[PDB]
Amino acid sequence: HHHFNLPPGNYKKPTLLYCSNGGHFLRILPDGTVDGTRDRSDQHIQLQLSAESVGEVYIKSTETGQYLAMDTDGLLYGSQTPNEECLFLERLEENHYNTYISKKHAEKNWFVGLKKNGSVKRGPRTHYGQKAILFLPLPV
Repeated sequence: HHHFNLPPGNYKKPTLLYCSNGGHFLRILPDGTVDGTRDRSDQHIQLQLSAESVGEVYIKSTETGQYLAMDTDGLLYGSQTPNEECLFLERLEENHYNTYISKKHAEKNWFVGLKKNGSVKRGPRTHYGQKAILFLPLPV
């Protein structure tokens, strides 16, 4: 379904996920809402990735324990428990950035993405070529 160029990083430590599009860090709020913020001091932008299989990851909130997940209509939400909607295909893009494709909706190329105004971009609205889908992992 998709290429297998993988980013060089590892999951030994937590990370921030910075989106170059509008310059926002991906954030999972306590109530389950997902968006982005420019505030680097926010306690809900610290994430921990873990590999379930090579190239497949969970992305979780270190502050709340919630898992990033994409639902059946393509909206991101914070899940309390790991489910099929929480697995993402982590891949290199433009020889530099990390992208995250919904495993469950991989055939439709639904990505994790932030718009320029900081709101999450719905799965079917994302696609290869956009800046909304490009992330750079940064240290906490």
